[PDB]
Amino acid sequence: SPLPITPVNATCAIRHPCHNNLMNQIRSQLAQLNGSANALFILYYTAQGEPFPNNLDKLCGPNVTDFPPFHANGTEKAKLVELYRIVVYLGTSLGNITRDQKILNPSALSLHSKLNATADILRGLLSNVLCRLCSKYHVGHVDVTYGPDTSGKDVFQKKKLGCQLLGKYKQIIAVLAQAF
Amino acid sequence: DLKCTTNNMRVWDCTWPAPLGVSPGTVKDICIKDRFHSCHPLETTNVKIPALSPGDHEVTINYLNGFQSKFTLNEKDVSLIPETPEILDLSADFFTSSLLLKWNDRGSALPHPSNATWEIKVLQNPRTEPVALVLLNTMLSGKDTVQHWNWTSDLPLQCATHSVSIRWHIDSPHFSGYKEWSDWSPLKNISWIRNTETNVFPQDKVVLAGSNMTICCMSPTKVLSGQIGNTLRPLIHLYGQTVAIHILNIPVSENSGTNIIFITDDDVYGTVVFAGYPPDVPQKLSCETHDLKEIICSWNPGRITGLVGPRNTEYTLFESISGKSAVFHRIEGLTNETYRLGVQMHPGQEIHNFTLTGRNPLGQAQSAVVINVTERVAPHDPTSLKVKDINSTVVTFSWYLPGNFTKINLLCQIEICKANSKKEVRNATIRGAEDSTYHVAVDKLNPYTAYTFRVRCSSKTFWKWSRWSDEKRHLTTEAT
Ligand SMILES: *[C@@H]1O[C@H](CO)[C@@H](O[C@@H]2O[C@H](CO)[C@@H](O[C@@H]3O[C@H](CO)[C@@H](O)[C@H](O[C@H]4O[C@H](CO)[C@@H](O)[C@H](O)[C@@H]4O)[C@@H]3O)[C@H](O)[C@H]2NC(C)=O)[C@H](O)[C@H]1NC(C)=O
Ligand SMILES: *[C@@H]1O[C@H](CO[C@@H]2O[C@@H](C)[C@@H](O)[C@@H](O)[C@@H]2O)[C@@H](O[C@@H]2O[C@H](CO)[C@@H](O[C@@H]3O[C@H](CO)[C@@H](O)[C@H](O)[C@@H]3O)[C@H](O)[C@H]2NC(C)=O)[C@H](O)[C@H]1NC(C)=O
Ligand SMILES: *[C@@H]1O[C@H](CO[C@@H]2O[C@@H](C)[C@@H](O)[C@@H](O)[C@@H]2O)[C@@H](O[C@@H]2O[C@H](CO)[C@@H](O)[C@H](O)[C@H]2NC(C)=O)[C@H](O)[C@H]1NC(C)=O
Ligand SMILES: *[C@@H]1O[C@H](CO[C@@H]2O[C@@H](C)[C@@H](O)[C@@H](O)[C@@H]2O)[C@@H](O[C@@H]2O[C@H](CO)[C@@H](O)[C@H](O)[C@H]2NC(C)=O)[C@H](O)[C@H]1NC(C)=O
Ligand SMILES: *[C@@H]1O[C@H](CO[C@@H]2O[C@@H](C)[C@@H](O)[C@@H](O)[C@@H]2O)[C@@H](O[C@@H]2O[C@H](CO)[C@@H](O)[C@H](O)[C@H]2NC(C)=O)[C@H](O)[C@H]1NC(C)=O
Ligand SMILES: *[C@@H]1O[C@H](CO)[C@@H](O[C@@H]2O[C@H](CO)[C@@H](O)[C@H](O)[C@H]2NC(C)=O)[C@H](O)[C@H]1NC(C)=O
Ligand SMILES: *[C@@H]1O[C@H](CO)[C@@H](O[C@@H]2O[C@H](CO)[C@@H](O)[C@H](O)[C@H]2NC(C)=O)[C@H](O)[C@H]1NC(C)=O
Ligand SMILES: *[C@@H]1O[C@H](CO)[C@@H](O[C@@H]2O[C@H](CO)[C@@H](O)[C@H](O)[C@H]2NC(C)=O)[C@H](O)[C@H]1NC(C)=O
Ligand SMILES: *[C@@H]1O[C@H](CO)[C@@H](O)[C@H](O)[C@H]1NC(C)=O
Repeated sequence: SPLPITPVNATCAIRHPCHNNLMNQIRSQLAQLNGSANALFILYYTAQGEPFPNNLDKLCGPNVTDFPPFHANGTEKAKLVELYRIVVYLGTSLGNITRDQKILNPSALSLHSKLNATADILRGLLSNVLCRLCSKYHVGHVDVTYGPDTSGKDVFQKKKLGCQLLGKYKQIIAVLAQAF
Repeated sequence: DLKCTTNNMRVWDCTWPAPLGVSPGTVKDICIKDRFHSCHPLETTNVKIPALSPGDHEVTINYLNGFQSKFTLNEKDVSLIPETPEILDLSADFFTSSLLLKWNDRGSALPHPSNATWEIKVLQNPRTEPVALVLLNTMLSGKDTVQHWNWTSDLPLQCATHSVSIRWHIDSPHFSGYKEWSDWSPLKNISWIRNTETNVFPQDKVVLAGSNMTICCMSPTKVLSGQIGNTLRPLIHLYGQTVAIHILNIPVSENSGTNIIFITDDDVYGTVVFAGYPPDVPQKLSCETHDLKEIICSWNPGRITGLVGPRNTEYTLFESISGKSAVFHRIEGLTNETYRLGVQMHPGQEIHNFTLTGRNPLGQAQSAVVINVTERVAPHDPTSLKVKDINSTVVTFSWYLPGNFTKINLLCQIEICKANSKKEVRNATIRGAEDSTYHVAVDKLNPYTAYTFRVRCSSKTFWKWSRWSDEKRHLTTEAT
C-alpha cells in the first residue's frame, strides 16, 4: 500500500538534513500545494456521492474548528513556527481522510494520486520548514497538536469531517502561500 | 344463583347475596358434601373453596342465630379468569432494532394437556400500537415452560421507545365453565441510553438492493428536510421534532455508499447506507494444474454485488477430501473478468472435490467441481534450451520445465525448423521428475546447417499443451 506520513517527533536532534536556498523552496512548495488544492477538493467531495456537491457549504463548509492558528504579519519565526503546526495538522488528518477513502472509494485512483502527492509535498515543506526553523533560529523542537479522527465513527461523519477539513485546507493554503 | 370465579382451575372464589331479612355478617359455616363432609368458616358472605367433582352439589351456608341457605352449585357456573402473567425480562437488541419477550408459562399451576393462547401487544409513543399479535402455544402439564417471542421493528431503530403488553387465555378439555379472557399485563418499557453523539438511525447498515427500509432522526431542532441523495422524501413527525422518512425502494449504492441526510435551520445530521446484491453463484469454474505442487481454480464472479472491501464478496475454495483450503478477498470491486484461487494439494492424491463458496454479508453462493488432477497436468512453458553437439548428424536438445513430474511422464515436441524448408516436428516421450532438465537425442540432421529449435510439452495423459517454447537456433558441425 501507498504510505503518505507526516512526522510528529520533529527535532533539531533528529530530522533529515537539507539542500540549499530553503526559504525559496518552501515558497515554491507552499504555493504549489495551493495549485492542487481546488481540484483535490473537487475530487474529494465529487466521489463522496450525492448529495455532496449540491450542499457544498452546509457539509463541506470551510469550518472544522480547534484549528491551528495563523497570524498575517510578525517575524519569519512566527510565520514559520505557525505554518509548521498547520502542516503537522493536515498531514496527520490528511493521512486518515485517505485511509478512509482507501476503503470507501478505492476506485478513484484519480483521488488518491492527488491525496497522495498532496501528502508527499506536504511532508517536504515540513522538513524544509523546520530545517530553517533550526538554522539561524534554534527553537530546538516546535511544540505541536495532532489532527482530527480519534474514531469519528459513522461512515457519514468521516465524509463530512474529511469534506470539512479539505475545505479549510483549500481556504488556508491560499493565505499561507501569499504571506511568506 | 351463587356466582363464581377462579384464577387457576384449582380453587373457586364464590360469593352469594345474603338471605334478605336483616341477616348481615352473622355467618358461621359453609358446608359441602364432596370427597368427605368438609365445613369451612366465614367472615362474610363469600369464601375460598377447593374445586369439586363435576355435577351438582349441596352447598349449604349456616348463619349464627336461626337461618341457613340451600344452594345448588356446579362447575358450569364458574368462570376462569386467569392471573395476570408478568413479563420476566425484556432484553432488546439495538443493532437490529428488535425485541425479545420472555415470560413464565405458569404451567406448573394448570392441569393436564391444555391449549392456551396469548395476545401480546407492543406500542411506541403514538395513540395506538405497531403490533398486537397472538401466539398458538400448547402447554405441557406440570413443567413450567419458558416461552419466547422474537418480534422485529418494522419502522425505526429504537430512537423511539417502546412498550409491550401480554394477556393470556387458558382452555381445558378437563374444565367445563366459561373459559375466559384474562387482562392486560402491567406494561413494559424499553429505552435508549444514548451511546454516542449520533442522531439518525441506523448507521452503517447494509441492505438488499431495493428494500422498503425505514430510517429515523433524533433531533433537538424542528427538522426542515429529509433526503436520500437529493431525492428528498416526505418526512413524518414521530413525536418531538424527532422524525423519520421511508426510503421507498433502494437502488444499489456505489462504493462510497448512498447518503441520507437531514437539515435543520442549524446543523446537518446524516447517514450512509450500503445497498447490496448478495453474491451470485460463481460461474465458469474450472481448476487445473501447471505444476504438480498446487491446484488453481479459474472462475467468474457473476453479477457484481456493487460492494467494496469489507462488503465485497469473500470467495473461499475448499477441497473436501484434502481438508486443505484457501481464500479470496479483494478490496477493489469485482469485474466481468475471471479470477483464480491458489490452493495447495498433498502429493499425488488425485480425486479432488472442489467447493467455491462466495460470501458477502447478505447471502451465500456455491458451485462445485470434481477433478482427476493427473488428468489436468497442463504445464508451464519450457525454458533455457541448450543444444550440445554429438556427431555431425546429431544433437542433444535439452531444457528445464518446472513441476513435480516423477509419477507422470510427459511427451514433448521438437520443431526442428531448418532454413527454407517445411517444419519438421518430432514426437518423443520422456520420463519426468522433480523440477528438472529434460534431454532429447535429435538425429538425422545435416552437418553445418542453419537449425532452430522449439519445445512444446504435456503429460502423456495430456490435458492441454504447454505454450510453445522460445527459439533454440543452432548450427551443426564437421569432421576435419
Ligand atoms: C485419473 O485418470 C488416470 C488416467 O486414466 C487413471 O490412471 C489410469 O488408471 C487406469 C485404471 O484406472 C489404468 O488403466 C489400466 O492399465 C493397466 C494396464 O497396464 C490395466 O490394469 C487395466 O486394464 C484393465 O482395465 C481396462 C479398462 O479399460 C480393460 O480394458 C482391460 O481389459 C483390463 O481389464 C487398464 O488398462 C491406467 O494405466 C492409468 N493411467 C496411467 C498410464 O497411469 C487414474 O485412475 C485416475 N485417478 C486415479 C489416481 O485414480
Ligand atoms: C553419428 O552417430 C549416429 C548414431 O548415433 C548412435 O547413438 C549415439 C547415442 C552414440 O552412442 C553413437 O555411438 C551411435 O552412433 C550414426 O548413425 C548410426 O550409426 C550406427 C552405426 O551404423 C547405426 O547402428 C547400426 O545399426 C545397424 C542396424 O540398423 C547394424 O547393422 C550395425 O551393426 C550398426 O550397429 C545406427 O542405427 C545409426 N543411427 C541412426 C539414427 O540411423 C551416424 O552414422 C554417425 N555419423 C557420423 C557423422 O559419425
Ligand atoms: C388451540 O386454540 C386455537 C385458538 O383457540 C381460539 O381462541 C380462543 C380465545 C377462542 O376464540 C376459541 O373459540 C378459539 O378456539 C385453535 O385454533 C383455532 O381453530 C379454529 C377452528 O378450526 C379456527 O377457525 C381458528 O382460526 C383457529 N385459531 C388459531 C389461533 O389457530 C386451535 O385449533 C387449538 N389447538 C389445539 C391443539 O387444539
Ligand atoms: C414496498 O413498499 C411498497 C409501498 O409501501 C406502501 O407505502 C408505504 C409508504 C407504507 O405505508 C406501506 O405500508 C405501503 O404498503 C409496496 O407497494 C404497495 O403494496 C401494497 C400491497 O401489495 C399495495 O396495496 C400498494 O398499491 C403498493 N404501493 C405501490 C405504489 O406500489 C410494496 O409491496 C413493498 N414491497 C415489499 C413486499 O416489501
Ligand atoms: C461478460 O463477458 C461475456 C463474454 O464476452 C467477451 O468477454 C467479456 C469478458 C467481455 O470483455 C466482452 O467484451 C467480450 O465480448 C459476455 O458474453 C455475452 O453474454 C450475452 C448474454 O448472455 C450473450 O448474448 C452474448 O452472446 C455474449 N457475448 C459473446 C458473443 O461471447 C457477457 O455479456 C458479459 N457479462 C456481463 C455481466 O456483462
Ligand atoms: C431474535 O431472532 C433474531 C433472528 O432469528 C436474532 O438475530 C440474530 O442474532 C445472531 C447472534 O448475533 C446472529 O446470527 C444475527 O445477528 C441474527 N440473525 C438474523 C435473524 O438475521 C436476535 O438476536 C433475536 N433477538 C434477541 C433479543 O436475541
Ligand atoms: C412505563 O412508561 C409508560 C409511559 O412512559 C407509563 O405509562 C404511561 O405513563 C404516562 C406518564 O406517566 C401516562 O400519562 C400514561 O397514562 C401511560 N400510558 C399508557 C400507554 O398507558 C408506565 O407507567 C410505565 N410503567 C412502568 C412499569 O415503569
Ligand atoms: C513429489 O511427488 C512425489 C510423489 O508424486 C513425492 O514422493 C512421494 O513421497 C510420499 C511421501 O508422502 C511417498 O508416499 C511416495 O512413495 C513418494 N513417491 C512418489 C513419487 O509417489 C515427493 O515427495 C514430492 N515432492 C514434494 C515434497 O513435493
Ligand atoms: C463432494 O463433497 C460434497 C460435500 O458437500 C458432497 O456433496 C459430495 O457427495 C462429494 N462427492 C464426491 C465426488 O466425493
